[PDB]
Amino acid sequence: PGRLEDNEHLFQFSCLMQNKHRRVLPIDICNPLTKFNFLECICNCLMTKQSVNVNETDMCELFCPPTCTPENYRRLLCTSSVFPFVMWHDPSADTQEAMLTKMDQTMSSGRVGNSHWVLVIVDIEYRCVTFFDSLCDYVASPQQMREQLEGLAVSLGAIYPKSPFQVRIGSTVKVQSPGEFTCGAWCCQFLAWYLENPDFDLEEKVPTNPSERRALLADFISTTEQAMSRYSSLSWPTT
Amino acid sequence: MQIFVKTLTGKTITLEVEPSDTIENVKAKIQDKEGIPPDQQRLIFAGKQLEDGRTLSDYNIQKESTLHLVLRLRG
Repeated sequence: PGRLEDNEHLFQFSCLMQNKHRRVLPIDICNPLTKFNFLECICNCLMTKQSVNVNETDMCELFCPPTCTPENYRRLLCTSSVFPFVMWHDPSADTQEAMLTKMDQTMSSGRVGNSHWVLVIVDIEYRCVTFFDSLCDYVASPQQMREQLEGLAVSLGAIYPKSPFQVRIGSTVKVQSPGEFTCGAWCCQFLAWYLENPDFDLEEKVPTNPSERRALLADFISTTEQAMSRYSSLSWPTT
Repeated sequence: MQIFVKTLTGKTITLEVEPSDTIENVKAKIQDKEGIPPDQQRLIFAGKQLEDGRTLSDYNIQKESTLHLVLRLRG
């Protein structure tokens, strides 16, 4: 289907984007950032950055990503301005342990299923939190989920002094169709388009034809995993 | 001695080891407790990848060192 669907390869993309755009932080694939621990770890992560601004050698150790070392996580914290979070929704589910036991072996079944990657990009330079979903409305409605992120946005405004954060719907035009498992790949493609231009509109970057759109995405996926094919280790990047 | 291997799922796993059990030995028993062999995962300790080949003694994995384990989660 597409090899930008595994958490490991989505992490490799996040590293690829920190190599091409140094202001973005890579993602942590070790805490379950499903709808349950969705906004808690954003507030947590963005706080341990503002605690990074003052001299700090203690909070970095506990809120560290496991794949990272806490000195490196503090250096990447202090210098980053763009923070992506990939969230895993299933519309058949509403408890963390069952959405999780579901994963615990959804990894050893290893088939994917009704899954769906979503993307939020928290950028402290714009004081903006964009939401993107390849199927737009598939994880929540577009103006409840927006509240949820207008709810997160004001909490962020409180720990990051210049006023609440801006909210932009990334997903306006439906870009996926049926039986396509390319939602990690569209999350990647939106992150690359965002990091090149945060005020892009995706409707001019997506062809209005559907098959031209799928051909563009498969060209992107091939270019991307060619750029990523030498990323071996999983650790967070050194530079 | 006990060590622990917290993962991508939080279902922390309690596993008794020895100071020089190997990485595929530990991966032999997480396949003996959840059924996933020593090629499908990757152990991580202190931001450093555990090489299939080595053994606890090399990394100072003392009693209860929180270890961590990356799966392959498809979404």
